[PDB]
Amino acid sequence: SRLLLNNGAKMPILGLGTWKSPPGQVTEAVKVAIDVGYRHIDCAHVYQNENEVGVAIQEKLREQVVKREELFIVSKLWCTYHEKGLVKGACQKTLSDLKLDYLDLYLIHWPTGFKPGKEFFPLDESGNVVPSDTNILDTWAAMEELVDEGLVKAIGISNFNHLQVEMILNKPGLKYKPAVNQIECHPYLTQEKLIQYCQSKGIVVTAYSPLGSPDRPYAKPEDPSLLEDPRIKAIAAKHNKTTAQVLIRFPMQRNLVVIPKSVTPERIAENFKVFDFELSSQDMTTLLSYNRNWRVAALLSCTSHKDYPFHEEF
Ligand SMILES: NC(=O)c1ccc[n+]([C@@H]2O[C@H](COP(=O)([O-])OP(=O)(O)OC[C@H]3O[C@@H](n4cnc5c(N)ncnc54)[C@H](OP(=O)(O)O)[C@@H]3O)[C@@H](O)[C@H]2O)c1
Ligand SMILES: O=C(O)CN1C(=O)c2cccc3cccc(c23)C1=O
Ligand SMILES: O=C(O)CN1C(=O)c2cccc3cccc(c23)C1=O
Repeated sequence: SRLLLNNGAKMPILGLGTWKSPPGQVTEAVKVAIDVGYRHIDCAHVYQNENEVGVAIQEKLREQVVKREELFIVSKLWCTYHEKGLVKGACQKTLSDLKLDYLDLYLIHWPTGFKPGKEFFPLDESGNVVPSDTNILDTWAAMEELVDEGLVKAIGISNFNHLQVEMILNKPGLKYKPAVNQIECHPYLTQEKLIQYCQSKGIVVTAYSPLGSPDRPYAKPEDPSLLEDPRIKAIAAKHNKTTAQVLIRFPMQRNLVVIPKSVTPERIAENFKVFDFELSSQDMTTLLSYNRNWRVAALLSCTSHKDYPFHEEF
C-alpha cells in the first residue's frame, strides 16, 4: 500500500488527482476520498483549486478522521516561478491555500521555465510562450533550500526525460536526490525505458492520467479511449472488475504510484477497491503490448523551448 522514498518516508501507492476538479465540487470529493481510505492527494497551484482542497483536509484533520502524519500531500512549482528568488514564495502560497505547514512532496511541474508574471502562460506579440533564461539546476538548488527550511519533506520532478534527470544526478554539490518523477503512463504510453531508468536510480515513478484523461480539454477526432478499449474490457470481465479498476491496478503491479482523478463519490469509492485482486503476468504483458506512444500531455506550445522534454527518446 506504500512505497519507500529515498528520504525514508513512505508514499501511498494510491492517490487522488485534482486537475479539472471544479472548486465547487473538489472539497466534497476530498472529504469523501479521505473517508474511503485515500491518504495521498495530488495538487498544483495551476489547477486553481488548492484553497478548496485545503478546506477538506482541514475538516478531516479537525474531525480527527486522520492525523497530519498519515496524509501525504503533493504539490508542484509552476513554470513562471523557476527563478531562485520566486521558489519559496510559490511554495508558501500553496501552503497558505492548503492550510498546512509543510508539504510531503513538492515537484518541479514541468522542466520549462516561463517569464514571471500573472499569466500562467506568458505570450509575446506573435503568440509564442515567453521563456525564462533559468535552467533546471538553479531551480533544483532553490528546491533544496525548501527542504532545509522545513517547508517540504521531499522534492522531486515531473515530465523530466532521462537526460534531464541525469543532469540533476550529476549536479556539482547535489544535496538532495529527486524522490519522485511524475510522468504520464497508461497502456497507450507505457514508458518502459524511462521507468526502468528512474527505478534503477532509486527514484519513485508516479503515473498520471492512468485512465487516459477522458475529461481533458479537447476530444480531437477519432481519439483513443482506454476505458472503452474492448481488449481491456475483456481483461476486466475475466477478473469481475471494471476497466477503471484494471487501469489503476496495472501501474501498481509495475511498482508505480498512481493518481486517478474523480469528483464522483461512487467512482472515488470504486477506484479504491484495487488492493484485493491481481492481474496475471500474461495480463500485464498483454496490457504492455498496447503501447502506441500516445500522450495526453505533450506541451505542444513549448516545442521550441530549450528545455522541452519530449524530443529525446525517453
Ligand atoms: N504532472 C503533470 O503534468 C500532470 C498532468 C496531468 C495529470 N496530473 C495528475 O494526474 C491526475 C489524473 O490524471 P487526469 O485528471 O488527466 O485523468 P484520469 O484520472 O486519467 O481521468 C479522469 C477522468 O476519468 C473519470 N473517471 C474516474 N474514475 C472513473 C471510473 N471509475 N469510471 C469511469 N470514469 C472514471 C473522471 O470523471 P469524474 O471526475 O467525473 O468522476 C475524469 O473524467 C490529475 O488530476 C492530476 O492530479 C499531473
Ligand atoms: O499540447 C498538448 O499536447 C497538451 N497540452 C496543452 O495543450 C497545454 C496548454 C495549456 C497548459 C498546459 C499545462 C500543462 C500541460 C499542457 C498544457 C499540455 O500537455
Ligand atoms: O499540467 C498538469 O498538471 C495538467 N494539465 C495537463 O496535463 C494538460 C494536458 C492536456 C491539455 C491541457 C490543457 C490545459 C491545462 C492542462 C492540460 C493541465 O493543466
